Amino acid sequence: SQLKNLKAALKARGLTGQTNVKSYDREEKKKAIAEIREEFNPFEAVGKPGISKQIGEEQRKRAKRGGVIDKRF
Amino acid sequence: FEARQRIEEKNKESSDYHAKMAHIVNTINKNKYERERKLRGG
Amino acid sequence: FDRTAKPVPVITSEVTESLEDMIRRRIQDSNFDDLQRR
Amino acid sequence: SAEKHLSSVFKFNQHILKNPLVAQGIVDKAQIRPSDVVLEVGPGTGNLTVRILEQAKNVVAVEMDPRMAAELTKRVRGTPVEKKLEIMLGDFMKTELPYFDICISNTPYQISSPLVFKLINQPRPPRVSILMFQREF
Amino acid sequence: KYTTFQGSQNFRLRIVLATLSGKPIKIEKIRSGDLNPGLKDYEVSFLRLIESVTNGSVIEISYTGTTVIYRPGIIVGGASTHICPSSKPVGYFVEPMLYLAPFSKKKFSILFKGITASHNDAGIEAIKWGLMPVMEKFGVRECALHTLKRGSPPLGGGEVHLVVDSLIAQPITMHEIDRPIISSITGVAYSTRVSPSLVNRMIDGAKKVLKNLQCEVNITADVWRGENSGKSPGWGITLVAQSKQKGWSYFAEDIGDAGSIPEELGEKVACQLLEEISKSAAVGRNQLPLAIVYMVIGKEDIGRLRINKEQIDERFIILLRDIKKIFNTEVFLKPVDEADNEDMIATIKGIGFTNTSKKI
Amino acid sequence: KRNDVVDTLSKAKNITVINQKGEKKDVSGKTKKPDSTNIKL
Amino acid sequence: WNIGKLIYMDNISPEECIRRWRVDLEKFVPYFDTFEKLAKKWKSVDAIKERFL
Amino acid sequence: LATASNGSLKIWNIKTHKCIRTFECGYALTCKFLPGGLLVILGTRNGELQLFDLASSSLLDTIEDAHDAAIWSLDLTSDGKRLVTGSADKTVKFWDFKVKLHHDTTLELTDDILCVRVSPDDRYLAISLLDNTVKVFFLDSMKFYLSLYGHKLPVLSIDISFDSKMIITSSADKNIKIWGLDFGDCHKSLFAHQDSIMNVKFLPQSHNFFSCSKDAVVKYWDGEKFECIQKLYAHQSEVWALAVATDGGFVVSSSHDHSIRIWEET
Repeated sequence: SQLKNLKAALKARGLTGQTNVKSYDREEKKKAIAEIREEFNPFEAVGKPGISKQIGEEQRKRAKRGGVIDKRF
Repeated sequence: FEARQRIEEKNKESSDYHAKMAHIVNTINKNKYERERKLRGG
Repeated sequence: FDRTAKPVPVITSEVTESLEDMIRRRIQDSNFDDLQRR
Repeated sequence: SAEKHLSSVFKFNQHILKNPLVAQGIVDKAQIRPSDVVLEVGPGTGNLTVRILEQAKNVVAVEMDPRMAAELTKRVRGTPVEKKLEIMLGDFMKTELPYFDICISNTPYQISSPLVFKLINQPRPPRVSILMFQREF
Repeated sequence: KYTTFQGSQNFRLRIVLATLSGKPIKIEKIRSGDLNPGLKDYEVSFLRLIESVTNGSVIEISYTGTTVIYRPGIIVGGASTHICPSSKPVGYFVEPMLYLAPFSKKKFSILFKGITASHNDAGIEAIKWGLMPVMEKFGVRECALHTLKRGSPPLGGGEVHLVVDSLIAQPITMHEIDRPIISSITGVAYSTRVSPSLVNRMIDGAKKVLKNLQCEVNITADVWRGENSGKSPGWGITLVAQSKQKGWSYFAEDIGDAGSIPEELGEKVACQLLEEISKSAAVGRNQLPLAIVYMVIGKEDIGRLRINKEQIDERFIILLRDIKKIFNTEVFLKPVDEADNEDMIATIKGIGFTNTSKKI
Repeated sequence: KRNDVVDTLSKAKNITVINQKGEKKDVSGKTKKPDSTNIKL
Repeated sequence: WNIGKLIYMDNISPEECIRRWRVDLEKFVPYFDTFEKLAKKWKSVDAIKERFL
Repeated sequence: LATASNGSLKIWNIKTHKCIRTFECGYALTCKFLPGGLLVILGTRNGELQLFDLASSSLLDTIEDAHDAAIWSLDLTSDGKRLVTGSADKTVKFWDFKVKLHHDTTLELTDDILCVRVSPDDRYLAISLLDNTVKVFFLDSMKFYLSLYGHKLPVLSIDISFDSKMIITSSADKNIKIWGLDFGDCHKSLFAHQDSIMNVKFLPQSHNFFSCSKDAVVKYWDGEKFECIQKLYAHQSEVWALAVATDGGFVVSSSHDHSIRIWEET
């Protein structure tokens, strides 16, 4: 199931198994770590619309006397 | 959303208050720059 | 106006990364609070 | 055959400080520089030795008891300071001590006085030396 | 109406002295004939910094940018964060802020971010060991510039946190009619993202010039690395001549650019300090504008500061001229009775200024 | 647990042992030991 | 040519003032002579021994 | 193409692939090509300087006392009048060629000069020493400018960039470190070859570089990528020497088992 897909993704990118096997750069591993993390968390397989409320909240967080009256063009 | 912001603000104001009270009751009864040495190494 | 009770949290991303970080550190150390046979 | 040799050298058959603050100060009084190196004697738990490790590029420790070196290895196991740290096992009077710029040591009082004279007569001696030691002597 | 002045010359001084007076000012004809007329980004950013720590001020930049109308508010302060543009370092903004910090409603706890050093601006150490000590002499007991991270040019990335816990009504009356004796010379040789030998070689250049002196020479060998070493490699040295008798200091600073030999720069800043000492009587030229203003804003009493002939240049004259229009205060000079040197005693009176913004 | 001690001595690499006679040896029991010619050639 | 008066005659420019009796603060580092001239000038530590103990 | 070995120099025309001439010599350590290309230098392990002519078909004059110990590494200025030698005796010897070769000056050094590398602009000179630090001298001033640090082991090869702003260094520690001139600063360190990298070569007018190592591998990297374009495994035994054409087209690599192969871009 999700485990089988996941263990396959790690192995394809070289994240699992022996490294001294006899008979990919590290920086690309971290990019693989980033890519796998987002893919396999369907809550953030894909969820239905509306299960998450992140877009509502992020808009909210984005939402003194005398003034520097700047009339420069 | 404003409810959470108010709770955080009141916690900050109260926490700062107790620290201020603690300083006075402590007061009533050298080198400022050590930390640079640690941050210098990284 | 004042609010009587604690607001129900919002699971933003930054909460999500923080939670999963702690899960990974627990398993990295194998620090598992699970029942064992006695 | 390794363990039998370890038995052959040493049969495998001490007082410990409770106050780290004084031991912390002894590092502060030493005033080792990062460009400088340290040799350590009688590490034991070696909380003193760790404070040397953070400050000194290279730390060479010699422990009399093989077991005390092991618990040191366990405590410093899996730390960056471990690789810089060098642990020496057994009596260092016989061995020619490697050069060290400063001395910090929790030397036993029984063997102390020969060690100072060796330290004094060690070619190219340290500029500073600190040793944990008895009062009367 | 508004006291009307010309050009970008002494721009900050005319804003801060306006702030200290409470007298509104107009400065016009800012680079009128230049291809890029009007205010530049950094000095626009500075006006924002003034607005952050002052309260009730009115600032009007013109349509072409060549005129500013400044109506000062009361100095209030508080905790804030300022983004220094890459054109100038943090040092450009901290020094004029030191003019205002002790005289506020609330303590100044301001984080400055950007480049931290340049060839023309004050370094951290110049503020730290070179201008801040003068404030200890003026009665500012508690004041600190905490260095969190350096940013060398051109990319910067540094952070410095300014704290002035001492709030005082006015600076103490100055009385220094003697040429202070220097007891020792200290300093800091600094580098970022580069091998420690550069700092040591920098100190090597410095000791070579100064070993002829009969003094103790102790220059700190200090090397940044890691996350906090900025985003560009760079290095500079600051050498300070220190007088433990009456707590006086003289300092010279410069940074090394591409292709320069660290020994060569260490030699520069070393002979540079010595040149400063020969031209100094009680304070250096880089400290004289700092010292005079606090006396002009002292209590209604005559204070005496000794200055060398080399200090009274065009810089001393225009600076004095700027003070008069804002405060109407005139600095008188009388010769010293000595014949060994031709120094002068600058006698100034404070205007009776008081920190009325403070809660009592 | 002496057997758990000796292996820990052997597992780590930065250890040198001191016998009675006068030289330095490793845990395994063998005498623990750049050149311009070698590094390039 | 007492400089005390010359400072307060605004019609005289500061540069013109300096020469008879004998540039911008945004440059905090003050004016100095060239290296080699300073190096020859300070080959010795004379003229300053009074300032140091 | 010139190929220098013990007891002999062999020059091969690439089109013919046949040896034009063979010159007897000693255990020649480094082989450099005089200005104009009529002539070739060798540096012997005996230390005697070697001077060849393509035209005369033999060595001109062997300066037996030119050097005390082995001239391990030798290089040539862009104009080519000034010749510098890096060697065991820990003294760098400068020579000037005239219509005879004369030694102008000797530079004392604390440690032996394993590799000497001259900039094409000839304004600085990197010195490779056993003490694991590479000191760079200005050639026009003759004074010390910066010292490379952080090599676990001595640097085997030094390269100079076309802009000359980048100093490429490959070390017995098997990590290739690239140094910013502008402040002597690392952009990146790369453990490219599982064995040490004897010679690395810089692509002409390109921040790329080639490497050769005892593991018999040759790798093609780009600076702005800091990543290896291509890896080449054609050497049965360890590759000693690597070279790059003045054209840049074809890249000569020589194995320990006497195999000479040259790599061409498509």
